[PDB]
Amino acid sequence: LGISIKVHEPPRKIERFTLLQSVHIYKKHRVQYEMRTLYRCLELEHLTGS
Amino acid sequence: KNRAARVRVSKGDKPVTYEEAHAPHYIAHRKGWLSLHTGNLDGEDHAAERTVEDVFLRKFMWGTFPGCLADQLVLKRRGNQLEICAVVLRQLSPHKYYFLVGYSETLLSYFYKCPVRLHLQTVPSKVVYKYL
Amino acid sequence: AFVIPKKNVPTSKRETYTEDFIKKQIEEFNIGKRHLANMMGEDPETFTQEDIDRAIAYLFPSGLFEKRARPVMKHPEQIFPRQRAIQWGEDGRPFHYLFYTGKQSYYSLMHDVYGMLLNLEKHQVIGSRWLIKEELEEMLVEKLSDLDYMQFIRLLEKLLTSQCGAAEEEFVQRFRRSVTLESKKQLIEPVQYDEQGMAFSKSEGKRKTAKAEAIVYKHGSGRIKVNGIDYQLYFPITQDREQLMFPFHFVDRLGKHDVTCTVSGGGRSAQAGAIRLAMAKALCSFVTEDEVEWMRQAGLLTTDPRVRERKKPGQEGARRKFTWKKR
Amino acid sequence: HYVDWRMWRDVKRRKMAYEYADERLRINSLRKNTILPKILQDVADEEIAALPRDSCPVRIRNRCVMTSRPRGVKRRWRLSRIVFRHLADHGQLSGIQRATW
Amino acid sequence: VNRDTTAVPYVFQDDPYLMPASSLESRSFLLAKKSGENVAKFIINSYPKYFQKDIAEPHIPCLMPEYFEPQIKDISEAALKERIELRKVKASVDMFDQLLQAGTTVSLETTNSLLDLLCYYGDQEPSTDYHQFGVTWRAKNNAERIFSLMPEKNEHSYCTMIRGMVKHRAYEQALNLYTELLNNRLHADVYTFNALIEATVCAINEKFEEKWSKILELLRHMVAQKVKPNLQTFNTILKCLRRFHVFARSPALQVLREMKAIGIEPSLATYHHIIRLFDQPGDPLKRSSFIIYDIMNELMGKRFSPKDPDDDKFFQSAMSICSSLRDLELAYQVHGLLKTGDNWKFIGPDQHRNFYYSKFFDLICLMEQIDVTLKWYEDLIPSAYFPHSQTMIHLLQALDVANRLEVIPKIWKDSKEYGHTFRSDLREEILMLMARDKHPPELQVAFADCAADIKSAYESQPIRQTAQDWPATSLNCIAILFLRAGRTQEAWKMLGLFRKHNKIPRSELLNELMDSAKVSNSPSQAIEVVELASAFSLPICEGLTQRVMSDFAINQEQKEALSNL
Amino acid sequence: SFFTKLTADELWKGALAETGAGAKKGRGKRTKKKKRKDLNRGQIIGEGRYGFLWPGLNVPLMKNGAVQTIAQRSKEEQEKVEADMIQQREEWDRKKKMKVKRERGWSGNSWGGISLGPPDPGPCGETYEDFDTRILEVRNVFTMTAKEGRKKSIRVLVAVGNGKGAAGFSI
Amino acid sequence: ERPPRRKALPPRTEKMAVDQDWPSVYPVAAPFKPSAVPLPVRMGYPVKKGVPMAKEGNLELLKIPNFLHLTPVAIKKHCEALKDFCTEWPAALDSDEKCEKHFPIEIDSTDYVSSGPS
Amino acid sequence: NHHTYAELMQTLRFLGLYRDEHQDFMDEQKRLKKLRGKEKPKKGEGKRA
RNA sequence: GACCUGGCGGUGCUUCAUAUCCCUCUAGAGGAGCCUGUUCUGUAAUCGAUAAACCCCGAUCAACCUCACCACCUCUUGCUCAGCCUAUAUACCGCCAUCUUCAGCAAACCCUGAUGAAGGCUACAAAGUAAGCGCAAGUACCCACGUAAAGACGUUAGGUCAAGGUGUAGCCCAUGAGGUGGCAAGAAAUGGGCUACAUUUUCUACCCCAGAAAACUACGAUAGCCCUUAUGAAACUUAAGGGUCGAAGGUGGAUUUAGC
RNA sequence: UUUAAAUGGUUGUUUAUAAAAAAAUUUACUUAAA
Ligand SMILES: [K+]
Ligand SMILES: [K+]
Ligand SMILES: [K+]
Ligand SMILES: [K+]
Ligand SMILES: [K+]
Ligand SMILES: [Mg+2]
Ligand SMILES: [Mg+2]
Ligand SMILES: [Mg+2]
Ligand SMILES: [Mg+2]
Ligand SMILES: [Mg+2]
Ligand SMILES: [Mg+2]
Ligand SMILES: [Mg+2]
Ligand SMILES: [Mg+2]
Ligand SMILES: [Mg+2]
Ligand SMILES: [Mg+2]
Ligand SMILES: [Mg+2]
Ligand SMILES: [Mg+2]
Ligand SMILES: [Mg+2]
Ligand SMILES: [Mg+2]
Ligand SMILES: [Mg+2]
Ligand SMILES: [Mg+2]
Ligand SMILES: [Mg+2]
Ligand SMILES: [Mg+2]
Ligand SMILES: [Mg+2]
Ligand SMILES: [Mg+2]
Ligand SMILES: [Mg+2]
Ligand SMILES: [Mg+2]
Ligand SMILES: [Mg+2]
Repeated sequence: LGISIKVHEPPRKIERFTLLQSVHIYKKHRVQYEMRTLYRCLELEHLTGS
Repeated sequence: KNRAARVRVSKGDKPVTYEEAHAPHYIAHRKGWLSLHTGNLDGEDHAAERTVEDVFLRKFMWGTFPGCLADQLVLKRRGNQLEICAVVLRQLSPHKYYFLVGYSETLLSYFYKCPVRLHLQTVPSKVVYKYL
Repeated sequence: AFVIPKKNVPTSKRETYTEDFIKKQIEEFNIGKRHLANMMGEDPETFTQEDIDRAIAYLFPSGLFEKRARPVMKHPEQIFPRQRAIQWGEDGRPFHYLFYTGKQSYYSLMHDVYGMLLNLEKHQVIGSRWLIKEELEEMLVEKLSDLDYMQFIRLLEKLLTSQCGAAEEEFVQRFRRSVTLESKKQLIEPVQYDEQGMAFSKSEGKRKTAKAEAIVYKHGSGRIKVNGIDYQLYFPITQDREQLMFPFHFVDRLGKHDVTCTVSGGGRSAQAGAIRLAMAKALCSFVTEDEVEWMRQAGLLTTDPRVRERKKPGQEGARRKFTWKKR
Repeated sequence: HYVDWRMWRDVKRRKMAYEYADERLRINSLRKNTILPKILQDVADEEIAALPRDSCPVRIRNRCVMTSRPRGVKRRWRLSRIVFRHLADHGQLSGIQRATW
Repeated sequence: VNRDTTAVPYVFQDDPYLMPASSLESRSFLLAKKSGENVAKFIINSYPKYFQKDIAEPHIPCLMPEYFEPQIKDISEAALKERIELRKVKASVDMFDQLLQAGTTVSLETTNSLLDLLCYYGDQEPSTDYHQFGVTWRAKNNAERIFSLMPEKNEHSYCTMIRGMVKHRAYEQALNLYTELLNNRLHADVYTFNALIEATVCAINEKFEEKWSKILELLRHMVAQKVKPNLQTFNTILKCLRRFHVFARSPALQVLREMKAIGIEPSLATYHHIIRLFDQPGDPLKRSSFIIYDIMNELMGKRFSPKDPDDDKFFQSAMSICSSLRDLELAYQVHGLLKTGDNWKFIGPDQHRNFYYSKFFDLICLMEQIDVTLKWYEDLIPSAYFPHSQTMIHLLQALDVANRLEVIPKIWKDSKEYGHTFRSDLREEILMLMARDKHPPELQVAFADCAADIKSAYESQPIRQTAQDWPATSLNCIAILFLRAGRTQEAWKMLGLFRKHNKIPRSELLNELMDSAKVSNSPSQAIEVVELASAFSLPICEGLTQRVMSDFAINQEQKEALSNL
Repeated sequence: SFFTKLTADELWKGALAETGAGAKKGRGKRTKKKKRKDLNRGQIIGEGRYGFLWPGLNVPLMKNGAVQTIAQRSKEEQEKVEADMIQQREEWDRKKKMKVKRERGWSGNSWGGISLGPPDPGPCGETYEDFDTRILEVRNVFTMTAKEGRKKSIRVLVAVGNGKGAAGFSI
Repeated sequence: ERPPRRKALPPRTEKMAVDQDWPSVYPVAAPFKPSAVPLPVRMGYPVKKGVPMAKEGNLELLKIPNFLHLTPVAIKKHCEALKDFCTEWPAALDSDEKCEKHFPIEIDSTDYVSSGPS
Repeated sequence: NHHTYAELMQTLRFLGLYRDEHQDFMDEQKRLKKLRGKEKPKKGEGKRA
């Protein structure tokens, strides 16, 4: 389409949190989950509204 | 010993699918996610409402197609659309499948106020990954 | 008669791939290969396996960490396990005189090497590694024991020790693989020239969370600027200034270079370590090859991998446990 | 059809608190300043205290929407740790995996 | 993007088990899906409470429950208007009566709206989700009773009453009401005049000349009252003029010529009525030939929009005439018009679409080169329609004429995929064509494989539940195809079937069985050939036996052969 | 709550208690050992308590060449369907209650002298249909393991013969 | 039963030519259908002495958001049809400095595309 | 809205369009308890008085 | 009587343990104050965990609510085609502890012991072949290191009917539901943690070249008391800040924890 | 060859067969007449 485009990768964000292993007691034992958010940034330039 | 979502060894006669054979520590290593939406991305909203909807849909489809589902659902959300991908068996007559697809797509579209499509893929029998 | 509940079709049902099945899979790959080239708008006749992999990656993007679980479109010969052919004909007579051993390929090879040694007796390195066990089994398409592997290598070694002809040496080289030895020789950075024509080298250094960039000038008075500040003002602690002296003192070049370095992250000691590494690497451009090796053997060119270990759940620290109570 | 009577009591509290939120905000504003006369602020103190007890927002409890567990709930999903783990360990929560590092 | 020829229509599930495999499954699979949607809608409107939580932004009105019951319970004119808007014929009429008994005033407009509702539906409730021949108009109907009750009757009240009567086949009563309309010196609208034209033609069984005079008289009344004719005025004339098959042709053309002069542009429905009038069962089709050629020249490259309810019936009628004239170039022009712009949407319902494509593909196979016929075969089937068993026979005949019989095995495979595995006519045609003449070894082998597959279909017939029939020609052909390919073992088994089913083998099958035995040089087999033909008393057997006796026959067998006769 | 309902497989696994401490080391012996019943066996898709007839699911889609519309079985008609369903269940249940007459061996509860049928056919299309098998002894032998303690094994003596001189026995 | 159980037709990839117009098969985003994609693609961690699972009934391939509707051929055809909607950037505004001189003010706004009913 | 989910799926079960495996399980158990005599008593007219 | 298998032996020999058994290395706990559990006692006034494998444990959390407790009052087809945190974790699913800081479990066969319970290795080889599971390999994090994760079969009828579900038994004008108010203390003992006893210290500036302090006005409370503020409808109580106050404590008995 | 080192309530820790079945829809317009 004739658009000037440049791509870079912003740094990823990893959010982690901890939960108990057992339903009852056994506090020392945990399960750790995470959600990874990866990024890509498309930078377009000099466009018209249409 | 850990228990979560682990099909335990039998006598080598229990057929398991590929999803049921992989424990939770493989969910981003060997198997993927059964639902893909944006709720759980950083800075995104409405993770809670998406979760309740997914739980309901998996229950709805299990009871609406009793004995037909050959594996777990794959729920896809793109913008306003919801797409349910189900691997079913080839036992129920095609007429009954078409009726249930027209019924479930309409009923679910009115319940969650969005266009819903159901994409069925039929298999002769349950795909066995291994015998545990 | 009490009927013992009979067994169903064997559940294990180990999958065997007959030769006709493989042939049908090859035909499918060739047709699919032409479809994939048609999808991607490329020439069917020059579509390679590296183009197939690139197309499959784009069309079926999978982020699964393990690459063996990702979608694959390879030649059936590379996918399906190599399977031994039928070892007997319709009459039932096996095709090999050593069939009844169960290791006809292994023992046939063992027989061959022994025969060669007999004839040789009657007639009379660093790069190459002896073929490992798992890879020898592949050649023979038979399962071997560790002690079986040892015995084979002992004969092969015995064959090399004795004088050998052209034929015998070629036979051994079938079972020798190539080892590419990594060179532990430091890479020298290019000598650049600034606007004024002064020769300088630039390198990077990392220590814990500190990252340094050092510009070492070929000629100077011994002036080190850290983030635009004189080094003694930037590093008031003596130990930190001793770390900056070590690279230049070790090569007897104190007072002969100017340094402009930028450091960020980490604490006072990590930053001095990161600068020490960046300066040593850049200084390698202005010393002799032998001196670069001495610097490497003094620990001046290695990135220190020691980084803070994470704290585990259910413990006090990375290693520190909670107080244990027997009762 | 709520999980238990406890969840049902929280449902009613969230409903009553919603209905009275504007009135409570208006009366509370009269009390949370030093500008208005203390005589007026004392009458506002009585008026907000006379509102139904279940309109008080502090009485609302974030219970698990699936099991009604009053503790161990993750606010983003509104699920108890047990229910969350059950859905996460089966690969049914988009983008949530076991963390190793 | 373009249509994918390998796929069935997008409405169906794209799965080999769920894809429709026949023309009937095509219809039934969609009807089943529509039934599911109706059941869901029935539940949604039965229990609105469950579907009242709106989580959509922006709001979607179409995805909300529908409420069909009147929510105004007061007895008043304003509350009555609701029941008319809801189309509650019985509730509205009952409430209007109660309103009249109470003595409150009902506006003329509200009364006219009630008459519109009552006249259109014939005082019968419109069909709901859940709770042809003859005149539907009834003398004791609510419309008539209310019409008399009206204190003031304007032009619209009479109009809607006339239109209602004609819609319900009360032609004579509608004409009488128009006479009353004229006695009151009230002008009729265009739509009333269009209904009145139909009334005069259907009412009486007079000859064309009298009916034509009546129609022309209404047109003169229309002009006298300053009423401008619309497109429907002329389309009803042409539709009415179809009963008088050969008398209305020239008059019908005059009506068309009048349209163009006035400025009313003929739609697709207009030309549909004309070609149907001109295309009656006559061998010459000389007039029909001229009309269709001229109509197509006018319509070339014209994008159409829906103007008349009969616009969807043109293409099927145009293609039917092209098949009768057997003009392929004209058919390509008709199809060309269908494909321009958005004209493809006028093909019509499913049964219209199937008829159009059946007539079109049958004409291609007959009148075009085989190489182009096969391209049309691939593009149209199954993506456009599912073929009838008779169209496969036409394609087989086209392949025969072109001497391209290597495709016959493929046609059989496709036929089985399109629901013609157990069609007797198709199975007999394929076998006969394959066995009609001798072919090279490779083609003979392929025909044997197809014959073996056709044989399995005969063996696995679902008609077996009723009765299993093996036609004589089919059996003979299968056996000959096995013998020519060299599967003598399989052919020898067929010899038992002939006597089992009491099917007489042809002489060509027996004469060719000689070589099979001679090459083997097994006199025992040679006698078996003689034994069977002797059972049927075929004259060739006796003369044949003597030749076999000369070539290869055991002495003991020779004596027995003669006595068996 | 609809969200607290589990599937049949989970409900039966809990109720049956086939895997538990009670079964590890002959701990709990219960004559009233619960048996699994598949409750989807006789159920037809589209059949409910209200008795609606859904065209294309519960009933045929087309009748008399015309698409059927939504209908509901009358009260008395639904009663018959419900009564028949109860009768079908009772009949199916009756079949399971029936005890097949087992030919007893030397004693009522003894394994000695009970026929095991013909030996199974060999892999190479080999058959022993002439031979008859009869149990001679069934013993519960035990060994002791470090992990589990008493490990129960079954020792069985069987004889085989064709009745024409060829006979053998094995453990 | 009057017939036997309904048999599934053969997959329609067997009718596809190797020079077809693929964008017509996958015009829009759709789930992976093994019977419509003429590729012997396999996926799944293989068992010992095993191969990745075939595509039929493969739920891992169904979980992927595939790009079969966005092949390079389709994207180029799509963009040729979308050129009519575009307007030309003013040639005068070559550089950012030129943009600032003629248009001193800059307004930043953000639009967020998420998946869901709202 | 647990009322909507529970009531919708109960209506769909009575209509024949949803199979509730759980509810089927507790209907069989409740049926076997009547044959065993463990039936819920009449309210008010209970064992106690 | 004689054996088989296992366990155990203050049982032999040999080789070893790498934060590990001893010797050794560093900082701690047991002494003081305070915080927070538990046990006892107390209260009209929850429950569960409670050698290793309980004791800042279910709780990433109790002023009302939460709540399941107590007192009083009220309701009876009841938010639910009811309900019950009523009994049974010795009926169970689910999720786990533990050996495991393990490497074994094992179908299907074959052979040995005269065809007994059972047993099955020697490589210059003598009866074992072994699918599958675990280990391993791979993968995550910064490497191929390390750390995570993983860790089968079984052991302790180990933990959890109080996450939720559920078998059996029990309650149904009450063992169900709702409202108001209220209890959650310390004679005593004890686990874990926090802050200290100071000069390698205390205060200020600074963030490492300083000035002062340094024993009855020193070091030392996050305690007590008073006041203010924050949140809340509600604070003697929860938190924060200020003022006042300046106590025990002077390096800790037997014993004991962690770290390569 | 080589210090001393006692105790642990009662009863409970092992055998008879396995599994349902179903049913179809039933190939190609428009129109009209009396
Ligand atoms: K022993
Ligand atoms: K201490
Ligand atoms: K302490
Ligand atoms: K219970
Ligand atoms: K006892
Ligand atoms: Mg663990
Ligand atoms: Mg530490
Ligand atoms: Mg709260
Ligand atoms: Mg007896
Ligand atoms: Mg202490
Ligand atoms: Mg307690
Ligand atoms: Mg207790
Ligand atoms: Mg209270
Ligand atoms: Mg309280
Ligand atoms: Mg209670
Ligand atoms: Mg237990
Ligand atoms: Mg590693
Ligand atoms: Mg670990
Ligand atoms: Mg591992
Ligand atoms: Mg216990
Ligand atoms: Mg307990
Ligand atoms: Mg009570
Ligand atoms: Mg201090
Ligand atoms: Mg203080
Ligand atoms: Mg306040
Ligand atoms: Mg002081
Ligand atoms: Mg004693
Ligand atoms: Mg004892």
